[PDB]
Amino acid sequence: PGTVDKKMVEKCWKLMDKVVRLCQNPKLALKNSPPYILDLLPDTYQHLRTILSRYEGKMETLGENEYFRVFMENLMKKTKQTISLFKEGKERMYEENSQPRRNLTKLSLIFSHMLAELKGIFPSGLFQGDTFRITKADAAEFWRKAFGEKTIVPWKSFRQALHEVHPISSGLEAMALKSTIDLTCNDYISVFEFDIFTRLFQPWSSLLRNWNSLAVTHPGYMAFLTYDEVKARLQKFIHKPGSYIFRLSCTRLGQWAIGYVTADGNILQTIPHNKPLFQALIDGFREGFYLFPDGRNQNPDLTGLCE
Amino acid sequence: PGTVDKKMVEKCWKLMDKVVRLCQNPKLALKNSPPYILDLLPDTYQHLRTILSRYEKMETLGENEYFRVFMENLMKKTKQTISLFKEGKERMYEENSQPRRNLTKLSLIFSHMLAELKGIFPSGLFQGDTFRITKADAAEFWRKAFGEKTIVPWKSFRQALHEVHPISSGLEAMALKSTIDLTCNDYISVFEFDIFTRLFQPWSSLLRNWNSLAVTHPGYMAFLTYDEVKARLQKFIHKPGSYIFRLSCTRLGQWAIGYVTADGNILQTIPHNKPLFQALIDGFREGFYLFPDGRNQNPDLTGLC
Amino acid sequence: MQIFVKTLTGKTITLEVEPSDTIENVKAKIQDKEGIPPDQQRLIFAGKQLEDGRTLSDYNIQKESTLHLVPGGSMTVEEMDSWIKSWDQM
Amino acid sequence: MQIFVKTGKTITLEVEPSDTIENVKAKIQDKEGIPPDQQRLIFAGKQLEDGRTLSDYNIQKESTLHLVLRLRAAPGGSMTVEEMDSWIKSWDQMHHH
Ligand SMILES: [Ca+2]
Ligand SMILES: [Ca+2]
Repeated sequence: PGTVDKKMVEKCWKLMDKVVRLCQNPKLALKNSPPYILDLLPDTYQHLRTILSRYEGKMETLGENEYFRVFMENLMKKTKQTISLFKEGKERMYEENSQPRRNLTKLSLIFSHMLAELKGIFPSGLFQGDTFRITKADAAEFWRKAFGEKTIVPWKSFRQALHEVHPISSGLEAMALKSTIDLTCNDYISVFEFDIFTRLFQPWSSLLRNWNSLAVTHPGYMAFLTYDEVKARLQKFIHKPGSYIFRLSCTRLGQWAIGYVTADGNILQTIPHNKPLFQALIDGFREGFYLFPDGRNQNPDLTGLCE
Repeated sequence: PGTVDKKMVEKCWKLMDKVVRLCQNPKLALKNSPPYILDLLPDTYQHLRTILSRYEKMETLGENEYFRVFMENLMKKTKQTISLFKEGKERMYEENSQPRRNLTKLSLIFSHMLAELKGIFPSGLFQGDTFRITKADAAEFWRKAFGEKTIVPWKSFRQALHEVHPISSGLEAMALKSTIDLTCNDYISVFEFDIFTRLFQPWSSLLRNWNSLAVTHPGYMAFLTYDEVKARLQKFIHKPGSYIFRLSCTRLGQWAIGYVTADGNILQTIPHNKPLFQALIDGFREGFYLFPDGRNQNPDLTGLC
Repeated sequence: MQIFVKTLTGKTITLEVEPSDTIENVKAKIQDKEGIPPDQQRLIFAGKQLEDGRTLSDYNIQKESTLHLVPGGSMTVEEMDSWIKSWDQM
Repeated sequence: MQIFVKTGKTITLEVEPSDTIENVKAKIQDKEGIPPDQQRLIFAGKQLEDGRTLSDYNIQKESTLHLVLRLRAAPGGSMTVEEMDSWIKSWDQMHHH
């Protein structure tokens, strides 16, 4: 990760504008719903302009910060990816079912995550990474013992430190995990990505079992969806009361949301109330609300995850 | 439960006829693919006719325990279908409707019932007491628990299985029953047991295999036709390595797989002389079976080895 | 014999049952007619919640009887749904 | 540094001698879409290993590597993939009435 200066920021800014102009092609018909790249990139620009404003006169201090160097490096790469995606994709960028368009959708989520991370670490344009409050006490004590006040660590270091407390059984399991926790796809784990992951897959004591049971082996899991997409997905099961799905929100990272079909033909969305998601799923099945994940007749029994 | 005289077979035939007539409604627009209730009910009539002619004593055939249970379920299931149409009214002609969904479910059950009857009466002659369970370890369990029996009540089966493969809760037992009780009659026949232990082999990890394939695997699609497998994967035609796996109502006890190739084709195959989960492990390692139902995360079934 | 079940919307539904039918069988009949999952159903008759394992003649429920079909600081379900919807405001 | 890989339509990728063999198969995926695990890459009579780097194989600029798609196991007497697919399709044939 190389030192950042004004020239690099100006470079990234021009690359972001070209991605914007590419995404303004009317042949794209980009949906006005999150993640919305036409807002995210201008918002990333405006937040970077704010950070620089805070560090005017101490620009040497901002440019050596490890988190910031890794971030700008990743921002440049992801914009170059997107430009190249349009170049290689040609007319297929305008068929939604295409590999290129699906990859644009993936990159729009990544830009959303990067902006949320950057605002988490630079709340008002000031670096606060070394004082980031990790939400779950057990997870916070893990990060402090292993990494102290560090804001970001290489993936290999994170994997090694995690393995000591939660063994990772195989390189296969390791790459599946990295895919879930490395939200910004930069081969680092920030304290922010760690906070999100451990909020989603609490309690810490069974972290990887929670993650496998919810993100890998559960057919009701839908990854990132909007509110509207939850309704559209359940619409085919509108007359099967008890059909349900659960999903992530790119506007509220670290939060789970649930959608379910009522007995009277309505789709409602809710969150787990003061309890891990798997407990809400266990309770919802027993109470007759969450019976058929994505409409399916068989439902994972998460009861084994309780202690 | 009760004995089966000729009058009862004639009642069932008449109920089947009324189901056939209800399902001949043009407004239904029944899909021409299995399970096809308009073939399955006449085929069921015909095999029953065949059975009756093998026994021209009818006292003997009417006392047979499996045949008593089968005929009771046939009468129950056809009456259920008839009520479904009367209760469902015009909703029967809307595909997303609970009535129509239930008709689809019943069409599969009639398919399973005919397959089972033909399995127990292969040439119209009762052969349940000599039925050959395919997997050796499964057969030894059935013989030690049930001897030469062809059919046992669910409670008896659950209790015998729990002695060998503990069932942890009432919830897990009800989920298991939903998978193995194909004909939905609260009994387990030796035929249903054969199908289940073929699908969820090896016996040494039976319930773990069942949970990992039919409950907690998003690639599992339960019963689909070949055409329906292509339709499901069409969304992911440009995502090589997307795959699903499924059951065939025409070939019970057989797994089939569909996957997207690197060149935009959808191919269908079966596990080659190996449990389904080993084919899934191998297919992931070789780059063919990467994205179950297009999902980025793929269950790792290695722990089952 | 027939009995009646009054739902929360003021709807009276008519079931055909037997005195030996369990409360679980009744809820299954209600699902058949109304689509309500049995675990979402609570039945009340003559001041008592009806238990799943017990029968109709256990509760002395006769022909043409009528049964009734039925967190602090929390959001209502509608308020919760509206809130989640607003997460996606642009 | 640059190099070429050959459908028969030779493609061009930009890499340094320090990038690993896994990354080369990734750059192929950005252009051909093939998943990396199905990709087999030959360089002068041998199939390179996903571990050893480009400098670890003496790959020089303007060189060429042949791309061969890995195939599903073809044990003796197996059906071909098309025969297997046609068989499964015929499971659903019907003669009505
Ligand atoms: Ca990261
Ligand atoms: Ca059965």
